Amino acid sequence: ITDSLAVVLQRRDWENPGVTQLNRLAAHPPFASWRNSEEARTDRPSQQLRSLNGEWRFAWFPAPEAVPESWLECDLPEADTVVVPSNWQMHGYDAPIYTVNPPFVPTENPTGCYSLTFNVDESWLQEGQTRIIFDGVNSAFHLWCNGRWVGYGQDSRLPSEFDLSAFLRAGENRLAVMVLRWSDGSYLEDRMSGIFRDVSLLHKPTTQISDFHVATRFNDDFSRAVLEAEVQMCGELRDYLRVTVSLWQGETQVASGTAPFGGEIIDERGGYADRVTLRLNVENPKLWSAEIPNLYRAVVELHTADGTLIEAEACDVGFREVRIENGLLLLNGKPLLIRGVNRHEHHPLHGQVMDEQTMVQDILLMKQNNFNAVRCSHYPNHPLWYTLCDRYGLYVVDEANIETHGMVPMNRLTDDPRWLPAMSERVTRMVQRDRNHPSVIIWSLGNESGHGANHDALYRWIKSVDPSRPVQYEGGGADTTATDIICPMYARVDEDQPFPAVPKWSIKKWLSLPGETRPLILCEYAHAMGNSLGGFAKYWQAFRQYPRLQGGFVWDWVGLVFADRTPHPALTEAKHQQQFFQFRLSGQTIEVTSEYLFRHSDNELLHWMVALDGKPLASGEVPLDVAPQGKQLIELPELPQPESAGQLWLTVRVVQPNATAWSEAGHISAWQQWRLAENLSVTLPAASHAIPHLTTSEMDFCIELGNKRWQFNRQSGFLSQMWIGDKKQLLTPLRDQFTRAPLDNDIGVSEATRIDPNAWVERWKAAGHYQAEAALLQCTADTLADAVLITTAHAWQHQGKTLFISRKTYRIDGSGQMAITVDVEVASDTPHPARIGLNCQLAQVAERVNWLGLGPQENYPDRLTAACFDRWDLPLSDMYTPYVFPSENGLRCGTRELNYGPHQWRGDFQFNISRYSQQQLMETSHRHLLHAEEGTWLNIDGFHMGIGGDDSWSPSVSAEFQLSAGRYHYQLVWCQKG
Amino acid sequence: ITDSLAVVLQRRDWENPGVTQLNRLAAHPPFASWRNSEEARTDRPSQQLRSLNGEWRFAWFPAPEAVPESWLECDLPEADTVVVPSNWQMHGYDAPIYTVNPPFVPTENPTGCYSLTFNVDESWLQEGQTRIIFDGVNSAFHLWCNGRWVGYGQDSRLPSEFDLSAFLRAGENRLAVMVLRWSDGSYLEDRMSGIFRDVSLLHKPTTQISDFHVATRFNDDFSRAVLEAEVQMCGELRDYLRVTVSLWQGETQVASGTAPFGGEIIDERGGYADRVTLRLNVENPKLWSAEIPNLYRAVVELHTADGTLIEAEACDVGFREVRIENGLLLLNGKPLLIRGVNRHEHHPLHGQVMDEQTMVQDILLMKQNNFNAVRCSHYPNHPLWYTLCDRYGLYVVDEANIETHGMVPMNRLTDDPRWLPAMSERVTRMVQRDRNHPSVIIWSLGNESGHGANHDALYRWIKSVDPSRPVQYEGGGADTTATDIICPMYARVDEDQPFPAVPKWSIKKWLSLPGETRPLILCEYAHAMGNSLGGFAKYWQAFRQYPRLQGGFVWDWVGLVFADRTPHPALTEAKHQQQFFQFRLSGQTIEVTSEYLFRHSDNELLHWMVALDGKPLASGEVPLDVAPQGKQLIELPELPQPESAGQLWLTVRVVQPNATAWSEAGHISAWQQWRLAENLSVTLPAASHAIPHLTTSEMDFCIELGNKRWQFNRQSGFLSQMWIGDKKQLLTPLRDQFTRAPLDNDIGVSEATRIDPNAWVERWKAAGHYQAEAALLQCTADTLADAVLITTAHAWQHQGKTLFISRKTYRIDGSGQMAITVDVEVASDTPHPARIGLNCQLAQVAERVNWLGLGPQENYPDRLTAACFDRWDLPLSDMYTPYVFPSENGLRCGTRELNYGPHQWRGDFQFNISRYSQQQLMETSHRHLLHAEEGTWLNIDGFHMGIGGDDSWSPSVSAEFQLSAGRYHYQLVWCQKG
Repeated sequence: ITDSLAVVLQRRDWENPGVTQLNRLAAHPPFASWRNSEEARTDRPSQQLRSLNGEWRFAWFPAPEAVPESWLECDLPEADTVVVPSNWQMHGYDAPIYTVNPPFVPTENPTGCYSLTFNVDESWLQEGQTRIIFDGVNSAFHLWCNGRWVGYGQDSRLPSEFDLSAFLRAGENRLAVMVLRWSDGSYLEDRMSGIFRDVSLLHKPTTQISDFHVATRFNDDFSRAVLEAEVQMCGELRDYLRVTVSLWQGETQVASGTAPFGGEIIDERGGYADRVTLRLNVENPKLWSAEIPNLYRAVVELHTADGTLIEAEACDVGFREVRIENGLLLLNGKPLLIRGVNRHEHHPLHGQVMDEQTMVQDILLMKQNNFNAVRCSHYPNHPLWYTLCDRYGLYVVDEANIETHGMVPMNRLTDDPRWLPAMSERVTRMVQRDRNHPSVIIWSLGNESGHGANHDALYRWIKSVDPSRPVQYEGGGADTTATDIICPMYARVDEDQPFPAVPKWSIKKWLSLPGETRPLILCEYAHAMGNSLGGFAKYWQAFRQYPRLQGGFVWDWVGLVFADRTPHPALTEAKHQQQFFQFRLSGQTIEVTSEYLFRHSDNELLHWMVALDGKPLASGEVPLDVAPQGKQLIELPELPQPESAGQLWLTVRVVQPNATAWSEAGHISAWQQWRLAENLSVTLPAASHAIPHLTTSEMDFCIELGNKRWQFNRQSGFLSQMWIGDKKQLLTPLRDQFTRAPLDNDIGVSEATRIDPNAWVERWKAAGHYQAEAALLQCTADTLADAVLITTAHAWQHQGKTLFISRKTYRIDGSGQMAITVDVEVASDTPHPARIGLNCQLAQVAERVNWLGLGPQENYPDRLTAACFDRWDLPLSDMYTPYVFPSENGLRCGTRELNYGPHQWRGDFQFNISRYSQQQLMETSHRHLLHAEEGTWLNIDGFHMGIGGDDSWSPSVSAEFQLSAGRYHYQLVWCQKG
Repeated sequence: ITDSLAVVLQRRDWENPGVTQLNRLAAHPPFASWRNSEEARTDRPSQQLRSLNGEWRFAWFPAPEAVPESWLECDLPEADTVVVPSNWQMHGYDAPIYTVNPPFVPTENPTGCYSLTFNVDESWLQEGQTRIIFDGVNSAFHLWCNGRWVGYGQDSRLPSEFDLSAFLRAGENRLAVMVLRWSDGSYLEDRMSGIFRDVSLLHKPTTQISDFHVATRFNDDFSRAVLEAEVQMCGELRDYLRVTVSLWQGETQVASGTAPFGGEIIDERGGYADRVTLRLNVENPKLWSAEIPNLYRAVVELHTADGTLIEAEACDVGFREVRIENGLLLLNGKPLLIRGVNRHEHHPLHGQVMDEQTMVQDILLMKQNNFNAVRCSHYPNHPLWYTLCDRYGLYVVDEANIETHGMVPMNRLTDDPRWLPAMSERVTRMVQRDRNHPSVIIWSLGNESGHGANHDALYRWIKSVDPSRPVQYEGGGADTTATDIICPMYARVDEDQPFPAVPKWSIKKWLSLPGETRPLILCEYAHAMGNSLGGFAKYWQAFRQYPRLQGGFVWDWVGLVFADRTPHPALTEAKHQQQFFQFRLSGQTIEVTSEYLFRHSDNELLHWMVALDGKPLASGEVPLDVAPQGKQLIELPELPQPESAGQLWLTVRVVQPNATAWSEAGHISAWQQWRLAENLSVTLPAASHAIPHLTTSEMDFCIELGNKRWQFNRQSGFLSQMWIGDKKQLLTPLRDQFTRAPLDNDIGVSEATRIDPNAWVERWKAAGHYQAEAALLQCTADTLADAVLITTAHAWQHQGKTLFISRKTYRIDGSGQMAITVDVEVASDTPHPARIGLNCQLAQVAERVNWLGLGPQENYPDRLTAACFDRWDLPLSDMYTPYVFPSENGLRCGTRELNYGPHQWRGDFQFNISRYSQQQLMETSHRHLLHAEEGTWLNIDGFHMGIGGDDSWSPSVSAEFQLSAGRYHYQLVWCQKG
């Protein structure tokens, strides 16, 4: 018959861009079909919305032409039971991976056959309309109900609704869903097939609310608002039908309106008889923002003239105005600063199935790290996400599910009018679904699809239908006519990237180009792959200095956190750079500037502390009373002035004494540190009575002082062994190190098969930095009046070229201390080294690492503003960052003192300490393959290269963070317990 | 199987707005696939383009579900042979007439089943691609080739192409076309189904030119041009493929360019490898316009690197620039004045099948009547029409086939995103087909569809794809954001029509509204239904006075001409109002201003003539040498100054001594007449010796003078009979007439079932003008010294109210002359009468009508500027205008003398003379039902109402042309041969 798979799978609707759906209902805001208005007001669950999530029968087939006809009537015997909201590649049916003919898809199209057997009660079948809703099905699908074909759907990321009234019988019914892995829609979504979102049954009355959308208008000072609500009905029009729209703040009704159906005259033929526009006046409305997410409840009742209710719908309403004025994006008349992050829908252990608790955890983490905006990365999200962003407060950019980055002209589809219908569906249905949410402030036309005329047409469509929101689009150079905002991807603060026909100007230069008036917000910046986010403070200095630089979205929230939502160290950096209080020090006065636009600092307390080399001396706490965008002066008490040598540090932090909806009591939101005053140590070490004794064989230099011994290998010139009593302290000799295990930013997109030679790791490998051999040049050993002096000279050579020369002096005096001075010259023509330091493997393993230096968390020369100077004590495992792909990690900069076991190192250095060598980190592909080595590897660097982070496919370490000086000096004193 | 009608007619693609085609090829400019470039250059017929027009088998079925399956393989036995380019309602299968559920169409859908059996030669099947082209199929159709389903098509007014390569066999093949009368596309085309355009087979090579479009760029003074030609290939790309674009003026090549494939970089992924853009420099190009349609020939050759040609295409190229600047529409830098007309595709006797000769005849007639622009009324035309407009010179507005005027919100579909794909197809495919034509200067988004967001989206699409042409759209008030031109329908010169939400301002007021900067061109004005076009001169006075009033398109070319292309009298008016030479008189000097923008008057000769009461006295001829938009002064020779009584008239006309492509030698293009000087007649009639003798019975007054007798009925008061010798001269008594047979403008849209009371005919009927009865009040008869005086008074009364009073004097002197003075008073509260005159039925029928008065053609008080004062002699049949719906017709205004048979009437009057009474014209629905009456009906009016013409659904007669004075006087002398 006509419902057999032979007839249905004959036109190949999945290989036709002109067919994106069959028998699919219109798009609309989410509906519950409440039959009592009190349940709609309180958002209570509706008896008319029945979830079909749960156990479904599933079968897998290589191609759609391999499914038996009997599947249409009876479930297959070998079918496996699954939970329908899921991806079938989470169960071992076909292999998904991360990674040609625009209309055609491969003939071997993996096919999932879902089926459900369910009861429909008689009341639903007696009257009204029953529909099935698929919140998301990846690629395309065909639907059968009790063996009769219903319809066809595409656009995985938006709901597909089908009228099931004529197909449902009494009692048991069977739904059969054939889901294809690829369709023509895959060319706009350029894996992970299946029914990955919720499946529901909705019952509406015969006459019903078919649509409704709300808008807010304000006077000049936002003290008066008009809420306009347009309501569309479908069904049989009657003269007694009424629509009431009521606005509620809590349990208190603030406005209400009622009217029959029939709108104003639109043109010569009249108006809409099935539509009604109600206008509600709200005096002194509580405005919505991310800082204070004030919400109202709008209840729309379709009833009769006498008063019996037919059906009620409801939504949350936020009174807020978004507009671009004089080149500035304003919310409620104030210039926004977007502390945004890009976020994909990725469950920690369920693929693309997003549940409520994961969303709440993510929102809490983002708000706790000073994010106020989120970008729906390249497709519309679960509808619950927008509700949660309304309720907690987060600016949302809603993005159409259009992504054609694989195209070689890259606008081949988006400049073709034959693809205009498919793109128009993906834009219009998203706008029709999500236009009522106050959190959504910007529409995005999609991601990386070039710039065609379809983009301009859809941009103009959105501007006509919804003028309340700006439209942004990155594509064709991030500044085309299809965007209201210049929205570059990974443009840099100061350095231009003049690519042909799509240059990435520096954002400062981009703002001032001839004729350019628009605000700039980066849709993607600060790529967080691996050990990254160097140079973030430069971006935020630019954001705060330039009015039309209004922020951006950091790429990949999850990423800034691990899959289990464990935070990356760079997240701390972001939290510090995006904090809402800026601090200035002048003498003994702290100026606190609030970066809040709307809220007073009513839950803020300023704690301060003064410390000398990590030892606290004075502290206090001052309540903050700062108006939005205002300033508060805090005069400090007379600060201590110690006579003891050391450096005075003043730390201030902002604490929230009370808990909020998103933070616990005592939450730290902002902080800052200053150097107050330094006293230089002029006290001399008291002269010792003993003198270290030197013994010289041809093999080694041996120095003895009490129970301590130092042995230098004369063949190699390096300190080879150390003895306390009779215990050897070293496993590997202390030797110079100029390389690091490459980071994701060092590697770039360089591949073993496809080498990119501009990458840092490629330049280091070609120069022979990893294969350079140390050759001893001079070695002298002398006894002074009160010490022993060892001097050595080493040259590192590769293929006849000297890359580095290291000259070192070792002074061992009568107190047991060993001072090491290192002077290194680097050839100007070799690539700048990743580091200049010393490396050794300590024989003993200790539980704790103590250090007077910067920060508790890993910090680097170009990512260290969020670290504070103090005395830190951590477990050894806390000194290693478990990046998925192993690399150099765990460095602590600005370190004056390091204590590990019985060993102390003093000076001015960076260090990392771990159980993994740089060699093992380089040669291990995944972090689970790492194995702890016998002792502790210590890397003490005098100098270290920046890590970059602007992007991960080109060098991004700024010149001020490269080791280009050519000559380098450092000193470190090594002592033991005594 | 899957090709059976059961499977194919199951998804009901004709009831789904989301399916407008299946397996349809892309849109492109017309292709011939020439295999030798010399044939492409000379536009010789191509052997690769084979017409399938001719004899086809046809069957008719009530519904698509009534067609037998056997039709798919064998032709039906009862099938009738027809010519395929035709409408099947021209053969009696279902009834077409002139005159609910947006997706659904009636289930009783009349279905035409066409079939063709044809030979395909082996060479086409060996290699290459063979496609079938349907230039037009009304509504929707399904296609089968040799029993296998090919595809589905909609959008009747654009070609549908299908690849037939896999379906064609050797020798005989059968095509089966199922054409439905209605589809969802009918909601955008709101009859006359069938295959009404040409059907062709096109053979292209395996690698082929798939697209090409040309653009012209100019410097500031148009002395240098760059022709940019973008060429798109489809097929297998090779490194030796080359594209050559050559430009030819006649047989002389002016430019040429060659390049391999591969365009410039468009974005990060590169450019188009299958596209090439060639730039050609043309120095001092001959510019295209309607006045001088200079054309070049562009030949595009796809060949190899060695030189063998693969395939050639060609087009005509016009170098011209269209832009809107400072609110003015400029062509080649000059402000256009659009002398336009709306033209439907309507064959005189073949329905909607348009052939070449009809197009050429229409273009010649339009150019001969001073039209320079044509509007494709509501759909794209036959592709040959645009070529003919390129070659002869006519500005063309190309309109999308979108028309939803039946919708009750009237933007219900065009504001719905679910209808955006269907509308986008109709716009994009038209632009893709017609963008290379120089005649097309404006894109139109459609007709009467309200204003939705789809209109804005498609407007922006056109502006992105083709910035070389302005986009206009009437809908939602004719001044929305979806139009570059204010393009009202039937807006008036001075009177506003403030409708709710779509006001029709006066065009003068519309121009100056706050914030309005755009030019105004009426897409429809001067409705020409029936006896119409009154007030046209007001429109053209406004056009010439106001710079931003740049003309308009007169509604319905065919209409301004009858179906057989016989011209309406108002066409003359249009020709006079749109003439390109304006004339001013000052003393004896004529100032001639040229309205041409580009051409010198090199084929123009000014003839002049001076006449006294139609008797010529002096004439001459002066060559015209006028620069574009310049002036020429012509001093007249010493004009005659007669002493004889009469009025001197100066007539000038512009003659084209040489023939053109569109006009014959001696063509008259412009003319003008002035009154020079009048001499009043002060000579007295010599006193007569005889005196008319009066005899008075109670029944009548009888007056005798020689052989002449006049008899007045004393019961009625009217002159009842006249005798010359013994022959009665009258059949109906000479009586006052205040009514006329209503015109289409008098009736409006008033209907017998649906009466519109504001219409003029309704107001006259309600007032009793047609039923008013004359009642004699006074009647006196006296004998003077040398005459007889009859005085009568009549009152016209209806339901107790006196509407008109007529007082008349009759003076019969000794020369046989009868002077009649008429004084009429009209009640101020009755509607103003259509006329005030006398009416009689003359007993004799004469061959000719002679008159000293205005014009040879029918002219009216508000349509008479094109009539000239002279002595005119016409046959009686020339005095009747055969309007399809009979009405008042044939009036000649400004008439001083009228001669008919032996009768002469002198004075200052209007008249019409015919064989049909006003009563018969009123009571006859169609002109073929009219029958000539016994004698001649003469209507001599002292005063006549204007006819209107601004529209035909509301009163449009201006107040200066209504008979509102309340009192009226006229005089007429009636004499006979003597």
